[PDB]
Amino acid sequence: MNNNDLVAKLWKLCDNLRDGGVSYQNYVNELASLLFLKMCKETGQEAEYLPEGYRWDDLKSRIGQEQLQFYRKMLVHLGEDDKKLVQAVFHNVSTTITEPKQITALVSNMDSLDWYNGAHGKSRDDFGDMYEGLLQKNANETKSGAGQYFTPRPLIKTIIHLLKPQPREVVQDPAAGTAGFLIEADRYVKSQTNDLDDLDGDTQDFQIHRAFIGLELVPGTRRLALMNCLLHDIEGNLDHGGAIRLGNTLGSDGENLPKAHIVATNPPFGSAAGTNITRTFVHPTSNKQLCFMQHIIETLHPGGRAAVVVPDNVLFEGGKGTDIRRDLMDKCHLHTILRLPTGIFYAQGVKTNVLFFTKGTVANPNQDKNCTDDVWVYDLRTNMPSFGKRTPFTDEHLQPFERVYGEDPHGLSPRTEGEWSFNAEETEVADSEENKNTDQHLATSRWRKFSREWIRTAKSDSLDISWLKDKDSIDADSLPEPDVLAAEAMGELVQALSELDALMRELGASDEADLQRQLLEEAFGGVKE
Amino acid sequence: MNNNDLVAKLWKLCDNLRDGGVSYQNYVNELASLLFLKMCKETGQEAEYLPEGYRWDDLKSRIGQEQLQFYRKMLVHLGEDDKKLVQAVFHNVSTTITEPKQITALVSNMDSLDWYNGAHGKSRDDFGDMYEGLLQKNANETKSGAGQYFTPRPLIKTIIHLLKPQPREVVQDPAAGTAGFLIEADRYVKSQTNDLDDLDGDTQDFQIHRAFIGLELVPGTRRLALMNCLLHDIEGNLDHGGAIRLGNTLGSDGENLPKAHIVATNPPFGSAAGTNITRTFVHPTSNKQLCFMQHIIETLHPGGRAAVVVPDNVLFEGGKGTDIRRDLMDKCHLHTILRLPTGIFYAQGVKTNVLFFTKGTVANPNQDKNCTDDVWVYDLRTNMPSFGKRTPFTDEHLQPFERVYGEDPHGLSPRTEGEWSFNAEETEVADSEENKNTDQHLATSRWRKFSREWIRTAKSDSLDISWLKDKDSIDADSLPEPDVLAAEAMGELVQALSELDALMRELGASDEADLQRQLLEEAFGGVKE
Amino acid sequence: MSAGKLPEGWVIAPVSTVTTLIRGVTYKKEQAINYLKDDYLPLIRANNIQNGKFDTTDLVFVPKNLVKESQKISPEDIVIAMSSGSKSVVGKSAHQHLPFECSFGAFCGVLRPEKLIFSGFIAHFTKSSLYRNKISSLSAGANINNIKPASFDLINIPIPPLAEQKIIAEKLDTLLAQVDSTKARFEQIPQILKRFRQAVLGGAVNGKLTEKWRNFEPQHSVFKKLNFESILTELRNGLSSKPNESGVGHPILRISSVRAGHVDQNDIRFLECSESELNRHKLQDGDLLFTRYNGSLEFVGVCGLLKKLQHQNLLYPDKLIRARLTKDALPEYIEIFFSSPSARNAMMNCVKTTSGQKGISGKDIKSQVVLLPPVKEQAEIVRRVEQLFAYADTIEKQVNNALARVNNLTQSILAKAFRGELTAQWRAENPDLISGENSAAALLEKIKAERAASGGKKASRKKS
DNA sequence: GTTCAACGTCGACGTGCAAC
DNA sequence: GTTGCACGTCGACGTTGAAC
Ligand SMILES: C[S@@+](CC[C@H](N)C(=O)[O-])C[C@H]1O[C@@H](n2cnc3c(N)ncnc32)[C@H](O)[C@@H]1O
Ligand SMILES: C[S@@+](CC[C@H](N)C(=O)[O-])C[C@H]1O[C@@H](n2cnc3c(N)ncnc32)[C@H](O)[C@@H]1O
Repeated sequence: MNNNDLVAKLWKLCDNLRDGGVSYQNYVNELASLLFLKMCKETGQEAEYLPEGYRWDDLKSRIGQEQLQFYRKMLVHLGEDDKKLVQAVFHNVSTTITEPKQITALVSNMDSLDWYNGAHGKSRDDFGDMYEGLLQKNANETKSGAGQYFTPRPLIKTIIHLLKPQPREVVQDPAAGTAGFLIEADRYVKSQTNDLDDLDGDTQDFQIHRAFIGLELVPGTRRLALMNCLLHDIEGNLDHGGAIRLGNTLGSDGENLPKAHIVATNPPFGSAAGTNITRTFVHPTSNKQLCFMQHIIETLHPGGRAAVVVPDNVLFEGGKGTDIRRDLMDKCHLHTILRLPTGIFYAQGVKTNVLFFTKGTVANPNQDKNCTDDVWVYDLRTNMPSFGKRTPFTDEHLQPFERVYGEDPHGLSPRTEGEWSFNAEETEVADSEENKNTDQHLATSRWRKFSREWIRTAKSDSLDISWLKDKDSIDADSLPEPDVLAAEAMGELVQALSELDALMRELGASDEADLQRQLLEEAFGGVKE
Repeated sequence: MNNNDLVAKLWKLCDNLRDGGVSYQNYVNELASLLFLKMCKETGQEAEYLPEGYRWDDLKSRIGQEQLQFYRKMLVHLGEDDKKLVQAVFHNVSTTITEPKQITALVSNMDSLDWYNGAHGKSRDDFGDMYEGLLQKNANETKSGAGQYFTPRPLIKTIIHLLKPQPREVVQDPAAGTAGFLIEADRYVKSQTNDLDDLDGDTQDFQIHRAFIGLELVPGTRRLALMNCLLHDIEGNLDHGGAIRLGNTLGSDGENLPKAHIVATNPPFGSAAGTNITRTFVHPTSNKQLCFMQHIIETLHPGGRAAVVVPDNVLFEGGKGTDIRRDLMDKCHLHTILRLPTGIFYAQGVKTNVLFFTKGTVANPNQDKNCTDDVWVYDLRTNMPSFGKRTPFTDEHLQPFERVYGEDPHGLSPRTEGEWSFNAEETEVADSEENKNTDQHLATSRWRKFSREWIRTAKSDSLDISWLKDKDSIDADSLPEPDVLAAEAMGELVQALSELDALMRELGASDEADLQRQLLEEAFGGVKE
Repeated sequence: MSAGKLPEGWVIAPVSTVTTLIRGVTYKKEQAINYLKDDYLPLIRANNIQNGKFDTTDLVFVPKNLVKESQKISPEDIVIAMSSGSKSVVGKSAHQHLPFECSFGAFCGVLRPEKLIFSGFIAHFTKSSLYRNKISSLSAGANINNIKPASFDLINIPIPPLAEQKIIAEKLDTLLAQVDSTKARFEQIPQILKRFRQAVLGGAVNGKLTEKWRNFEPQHSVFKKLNFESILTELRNGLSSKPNESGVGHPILRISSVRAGHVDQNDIRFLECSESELNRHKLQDGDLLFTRYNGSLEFVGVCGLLKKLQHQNLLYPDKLIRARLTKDALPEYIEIFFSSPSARNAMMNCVKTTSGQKGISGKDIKSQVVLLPPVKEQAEIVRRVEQLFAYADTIEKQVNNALARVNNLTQSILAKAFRGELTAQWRAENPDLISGENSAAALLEKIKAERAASGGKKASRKKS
């Protein structure tokens, strides 16, 4: 997506919505509906698309409450009808606008609007793109609260990139939201396919209708997602209304949802929106996020794969969280964990991570237990530049992680520890089991692996793993290899050095490395004794 | 106007509204409409009140979108009809609720609700009171933004108290909002009247219909206000729908509004809601608040009186602000200014004041200029306890101000400077023109008066008058009267004292007041030289 | 070899095993009046530990409330920790002299067994950075921005013999006292400086003084307003959209830069094209600087002075305000004058915090009162003031190293206090052996060699 | 009894550009 | 050239009570 002049133009319109009573979160939804009707008229074909009596002119001509009421009426009429194509967009649609004066102003304003962000031919796509971008701004905005849906663009790109969705594969998004992941996935497939040109017609139909699926609780959000896909040319299933279905993941809808080869999603954090957990799970839990995880495991086909953005919350949480986690490692093969930096999301405080795992194992797709042997972790979070408007989070930041990650989507590719990006070396190291019996160089590396048994024993089955410490200090770096190996040891060894310096002054020894080594040989040994 | 168990009960219902898409600000409006319909049914008389086909059962029975759509339809139907009594409540009414699931839940929830906060007989009043109280909470809440309307309860009480509205007098509120002031004013009148029993029937009708008037831009807010008055038994004008009219003060409606004897209002701060200033004024200004002030001056009858809550912005602001300010003093007699403390309002940062003035003068009600001779100021703000949930702002804080204020509503009562409440003495005095040539005791006083000429010359017609500092320090207090008189002088005189102490030590003089005075006599004189 | 190099004498044990009881506390129903009303027993919150040692209790908690609440009564001489409020993981500790008290969820009481472990020993132990490093291993934590009591119990710490623990703790306590002492002197010096500020500006060096509009002043001095002496300018900002402006080569100094201090250069700069079209004001060196937005602590002022060789010059944003001295003035002298609190008092009185706030009007600055001393005198005064500030800086440095010293000692003591050798005193017939600075060291060396030799007899001596 | 937070509470330090 | 804000936006320290 991209936006510029048009988004600014769109932004101005939102002012009416703001004054209207519409929330920031619902600006896009409000705008999208009106634009759709407007565009239909612009097509000239609108008779085909819209029913008679309910069209742009009908709405446009009206004013005041009379107009507002008409708008409501129009929304209801559109939402319900055999013409599911249009009806899906309109399904469960309603306007938040209370102030009648605002509606009149808004309709007229956009009515006069140009194709200003356009291109040769109608740039329907531009509007949708601009629409998403504007939505992104709202998502970014803290006040709106829209941000819950918000996900970093580069994050999505990377996730799909690693997954490498192929054609004929079904991609699912339990928390579709705007359908950010689905669109990206589709884009990825097309980029490979030459826009599906490479594929046969049958496969092409599959990708268009069947390939991607999503579910959204909020009807308002669903509308936006539907429009997004529509411009994206993702028709989906007409019966359902399109690619994104309206329903509760946690409820009956979720179970009804079809199984999928690949799953990429960012579930909501916190208690979440009104979503009752009517559905039973292996381990029942109040944790909404945990509930999603169980769902993801269930839907995946044997040997399926998925990446899930999760709050840090899931990693250690005791009680059922421990049980579920254990369940995850047993049923799935959790190969990689990515620790995200902070400031990336609309919400500031939240710590987030990305989990990578496979359903069962490649060798044994139907392996119930002991799937997860080793886990790799990447510490993107500590000692990182503060992100913000000033410091944007970009694709470049992610690139090092992806490299170590390996081309294999399963994560099977060869891997070795030893990543020192973002001034990894400079960063301080923590003392513990994590960096226990660890060499100096390794301790600094962002990329490290851990054994299942270790996690079980030391971690006590806690995913919250990290070696590094967030600081900033300067100290001369002359130490023995064994000294560096033990983080804890450093304090004791260092003390010895202080005394040595005093003696050296009296001696008047020159400042040379060799001299230091000679002294260290005797002094160092003494400490060992 | 209190709440307790019921408000908590109502609060729970709001959860549906929250999840529904309704804003915090619009919780009350949403609840109020439903409760009204419900109550009508409870009356059993509803056939009289509501039209057939549109009633509680009709709405109650429906579910889902079908129900939601019914609700919108019902709202429209009620709002428009010859039956202005009901129609006023419903006028420009609309529900913010997007989520169909929420509506069904909400209707059923309240439907099952009890008279729980009630009393012998239907406690319709209780619901309204609880309603306002709940509204107050929202007003208090920062997130809601409802707080813009919010005003301190004790503040309103005091304002009406000072005004002392009488019967047959017309009270106006350009920014009626919930009609907090109007209800208080009505209460004040009744308390005097024995609930109007003392008054004759004709006068009684006057008070009920004619006595109070208000105007509200937002239809949503107006609805709430209307309901408030209704429970309060303030019918107002049926043509208009009731006491509170719907319209723009700044627009044609404002001018159309009738003249009033008394005006008490708290206009909105900031740019304000969508309110275009279609109306011309003596001094045209972008300042919304300034615009209101001009309006108030205009509406008041000769010899009228009013109190207005205003931000500090108005006092100092130059440009047109100076012109308007000058205009105010010329046309009106601005006797008193109250500087409010902070933390009282929903918004933290805002600094507010209360202006008291009369239209023209008592002696000459039609006096165009030179009305304002002297101005009294009360510094309630500095050196005050931080208010908050923990530290509430109460009536007691206000009592000292009212005492000095004087019983006379015009502010004519005798007045003298000399108020040292809230540890006024302890407060730090600052050095400037206001405390210029001021004695030590007077400088500390919160209650002080200033001349018009002084304001003109020193202040250069700036209302922002302030004598005190906010600090906290301890120093021995031995000074000459002239020293204390000059704030600036203190630094110089104090320096002399430091040296004196050293000499005293050598002398070994005892610690006595007389000794200090003797030394001061010689030392003090030297400085003067 | 274990958590770290550990001596023969010591063993590594978990706190849980060593500690008799570890538990949290909870919070009571605030709504009920009765719980709080008329209460004997003290209640503690997180803030309590932070403020010094826990002698006092801010809130009061009734036993009736106690029964209903999970909160429990803690014993005296008990160590306490805070779950929340840290650099993600660290943790806090405290001791309670006052009788048994209660707390809430964040706090976790811990009781040491009699003679098993000392409270003092543990307190210092936790304080150690090594302790912090160990914990940092968990990380910021995922879903936890606190310290879980369960995790707390897991912690492993080495244990000294009872005798040494007392001796070791004693040594550490003493250091702590020393740092405090330096702090006291530090505070006093600004007080002295403060006096000079007031006396010098107003008093001046003279001896004959007369009454003045602005307080008593010397006879020689003269009075004038700011506007007379200097000129005020206002300034505007460019539009971010145009990238052309983005090219630069010419400095722009924002308030933030002002916060930094003396300003030769600025973080952001604007292009000449910008200055031409924008018509920004250019500034020469030696110019005064003032802060128009932010305010400071409410209505107050800030100052600064520009520097330049023939080579460079500076321009600034709207937020900053500039003043130029016509012919006669010493920029440094004036700058100090502005910062003086006397000015602050005059300014604040003239305008209390009002809506116009966190900023100063041009009118206010120009109208400002100022004295005019002679050029020579001005220079003399300025030099004196600047010099005093330098002294303050030096003392601060001294404190820092002292802290470092503690760090070094603690590290050594951790390993060594941990060896049995520490409990035992060095073998010596006479106390004189230790008395000499050199002699004591020599004695230590001899003892070490002899002990090792004797140890040689059995591997177990060294091995265990 | 006690556990947990796309955190809750207390500030800290300054708008910046549309408006005239 | 320059003025104004029921301000607009950004670090420090610890939730507290509903839930089980
Ligand atoms: C962080 S957003 C997903 C953003 C998405 N990755 C994107 O590209 O925009 C999480 C979404 O989960 C949805 N959600 C919350 N609870 C749900 C539930 N029980 N069932 C289905 N979706 C739910 C929310 O409405 C929200 O849109
Ligand atoms: C602070 S509130 C008044 C609160 C009132 N004192 C009470 O008791 O609740 C200011 C009110 O001014 C209204 N308002 C803003 N602009 C207006 C306009 N142009 N005309 C009429 N009312 C306006 C707002 O909608 C708001 O309710």
